[PDB]
Amino acid sequence: SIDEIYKYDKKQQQEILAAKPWTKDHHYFKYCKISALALLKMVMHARSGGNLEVMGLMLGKVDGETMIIMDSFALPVEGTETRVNAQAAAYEYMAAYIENAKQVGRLENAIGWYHSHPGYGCWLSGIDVSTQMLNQQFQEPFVAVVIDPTRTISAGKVNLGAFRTYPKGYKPPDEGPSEYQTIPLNKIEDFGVHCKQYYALEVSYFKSSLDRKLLELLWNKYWVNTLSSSSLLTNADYTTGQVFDLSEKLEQSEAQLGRGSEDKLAKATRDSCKTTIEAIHGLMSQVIKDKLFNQINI
Amino acid sequence: SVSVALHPLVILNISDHWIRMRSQEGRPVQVIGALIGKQEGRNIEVMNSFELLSHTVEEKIIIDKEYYYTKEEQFKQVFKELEFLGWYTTGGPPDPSDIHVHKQVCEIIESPLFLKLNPMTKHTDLPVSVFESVIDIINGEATMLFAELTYTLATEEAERIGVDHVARMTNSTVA
Amino acid sequence: VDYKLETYLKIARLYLEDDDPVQAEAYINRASLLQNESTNEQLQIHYKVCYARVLDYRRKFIEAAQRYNELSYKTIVHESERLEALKHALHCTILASAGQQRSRMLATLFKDERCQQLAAYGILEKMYLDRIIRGNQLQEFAAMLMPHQKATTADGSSILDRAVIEHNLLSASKLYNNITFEELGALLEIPAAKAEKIASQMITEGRMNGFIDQIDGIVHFETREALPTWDKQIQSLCFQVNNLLEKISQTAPEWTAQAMEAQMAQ
Amino acid sequence: MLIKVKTLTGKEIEIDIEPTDKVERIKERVEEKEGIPPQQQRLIYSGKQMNDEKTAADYKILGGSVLHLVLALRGG
Ligand SMILES: CC(C)n1nc(C(F)F)cc1C(=O)Nc1ccc([C@H]2[C@@H](O)CCCc3cncn32)c(-c2ccccc2)c1
Ligand SMILES: [Zn+2]
Repeated sequence: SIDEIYKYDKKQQQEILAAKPWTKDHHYFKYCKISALALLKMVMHARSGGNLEVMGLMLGKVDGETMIIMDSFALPVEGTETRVNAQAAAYEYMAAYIENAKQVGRLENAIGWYHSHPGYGCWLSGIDVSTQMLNQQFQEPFVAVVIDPTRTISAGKVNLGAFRTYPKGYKPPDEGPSEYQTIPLNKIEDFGVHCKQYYALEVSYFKSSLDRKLLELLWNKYWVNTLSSSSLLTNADYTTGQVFDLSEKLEQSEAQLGRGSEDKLAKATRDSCKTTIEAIHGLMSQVIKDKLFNQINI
Repeated sequence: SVSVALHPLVILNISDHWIRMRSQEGRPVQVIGALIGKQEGRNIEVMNSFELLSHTVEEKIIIDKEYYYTKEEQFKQVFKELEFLGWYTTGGPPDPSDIHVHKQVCEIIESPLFLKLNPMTKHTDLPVSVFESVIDIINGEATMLFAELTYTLATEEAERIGVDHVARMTNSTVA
Repeated sequence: VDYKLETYLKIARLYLEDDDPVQAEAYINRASLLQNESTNEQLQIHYKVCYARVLDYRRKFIEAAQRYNELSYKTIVHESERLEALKHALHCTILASAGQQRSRMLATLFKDERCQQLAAYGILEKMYLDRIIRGNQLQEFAAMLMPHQKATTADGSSILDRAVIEHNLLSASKLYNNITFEELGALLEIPAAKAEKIASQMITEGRMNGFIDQIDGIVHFETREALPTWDKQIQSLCFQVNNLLEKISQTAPEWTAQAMEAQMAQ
Repeated sequence: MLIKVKTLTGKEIEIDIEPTDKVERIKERVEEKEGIPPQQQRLIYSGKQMNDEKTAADYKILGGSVLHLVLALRGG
């Protein structure tokens, strides 16, 4: 049944952990499945973080070649993108929360960590890469999840990326798709330097039978918020920041044209196209709303 | 009479809790949990919800106040501006067991809410119902009963996008 | 032991409530520590009353109201005395200083049914629902109030009247986009200069939002921008559609089932 | 004495220690057993981070306990 995935097999998990097959291979984990509740909690926490960054922990299991995530819990850190982990407050919090959840019925174990990159894409920086490398070196398995709560609102689709790094000294053989991601100027050097040390798993979402029934029952009352959204007002500081970054990139492209990585004008054009398309979508939504509601003069 | 705003995260939490317990125990069993939210004047809003630990002796259910207090400290560590609001359960119409557990919870807050979700339903509308405690005198005897409240689904952009994505789960953009 | 306690309490309460309350509260505080804490045989239906009355007389109203409300639910005490305790609780809650506990106490009193027959039910309803309390209702409440509870500052502006004026201003904040000084003074039954001073103080202290244009003599409350107002009204219209559909489907179930079935086909 | 040691991920290590050993001694025991250097290591007992130096028996050896282990990255 669909709820079969919700059954936790302690014996099978112990057997898989004790018969680790990921050691012989390196790209062993290729699929990453996320429950509906975990994804929703991650997105709401990243959004409520605001403009700052938030990070939590993820509880799941493994089934052969795929990595399943069932739950996620935040940890305080006072957020504010502190230097790194914690003044030991989060260090106590992780163990305390796991122990408390053990005696209730949350009998799954940690599988990774998630954090937010609000406004500048979904990737692993240098410190993130070092953290994931260290975690995978000792406690295995482990997956990093990066969310973009601002681009999610702006584009209408969730911006979630699951990543896993490579061992020290390992040179992956080509096979780089490298789809384009807009990244500001002040955060481009780190992305360029630390880009071949990790790979992105294919992420899919799942939900239970009761969850599906409840969502299909809830849509009958939730259809209002789609028609009363007005996305052009909630995201204006983000658009202003995007325009500032685009102007700086255009200045750099003009400097390269005057002088004597490659063709920065094309990248600036793609960024401008993305921003303008988002703005026009926001406007046409309001045009549709006006046509629906303001013209039906009794 | 207070206006209540619900969040789909609470409903998802309750449904996942029930499904997990049913799968773990082999047969369906009711679950008891707590709610968290903010009250502004007469506007009560629920945002998240965790699970409480309970035991049964004879035919009565008792909530571990020590576990509740540890969880309260833990959640105040993270969600600084959020506070306790009430409790939630899975089942049908309210029962004397529910009245007993509500009496137990009433020793913590002044007027806790009560949320009831019905996993086994045949109706067309959402099985979530919200009640509040009202104490009355009937035939010269003091009894506290339930009064149903009307709730509205709260609005949030990230919540809307996430819920729509989960519900849909599916070559242009305007498309 | 119990007989001595009853006799001492009765004599002390009479002669000491006879307008030297300081020694009464001191004696009660000193003796309360070693009273008994377990006496039984109806002796618990007088200690709580005396404690609540002392708390009322010592100008602490919210806790006295809490004690009166707790006493009002006892089955042993007669109906008339329970109604008197509830009335005292309502008066103390109304006279108490504004706060979160006061708001919850007002909510509990409103939820109570026996308050409906009380003489201060109208004022309780207005205070809870953020309405405007009129001068005639205030005068009736003052007449009903006991002389002791009317705590007035020496310079003027009795505590109850000041609280009522501030509540009237805060409730008018929910009803006007902008109001001139003359009309605010007519609404609050105070001179326009005092209305301006009170509004400015409330705005500075952060209790209410707005700004005062002195040249025109107009206080401006919230703005309610046009596009968010449009969003809210669209939401209200869709909610009306949903409610109407539910009412239709709850009255003619067979007809609405047939119509829904034919909806997909047609 | 011997005390399974469990990390957050779920791995448990069966390790041999003496009651008179100190927290630093357990840390280097874990270093030899697994490989984690004794600075990227935090042991938490009963929801409490031990102040290294403070011996161990004090804290509370009580035989088969389970000291919770969480990694760290020193500075970098
Ligand atoms: C799994 C967690 C607890 N963890 N484990 C280990 C490892 F030592 F075990 C190490 C860690 C761990 O907290 N790492 C970490 C590193 C860096 C940041 C910040 C940092 O740069 C500051 C600028 C913002 C930023 C953008 N991208 C990473 N950051 C964070 C972090 C992210 C969001 C909120 C709070 C903190 C966490
Ligand atoms: Zn990061």
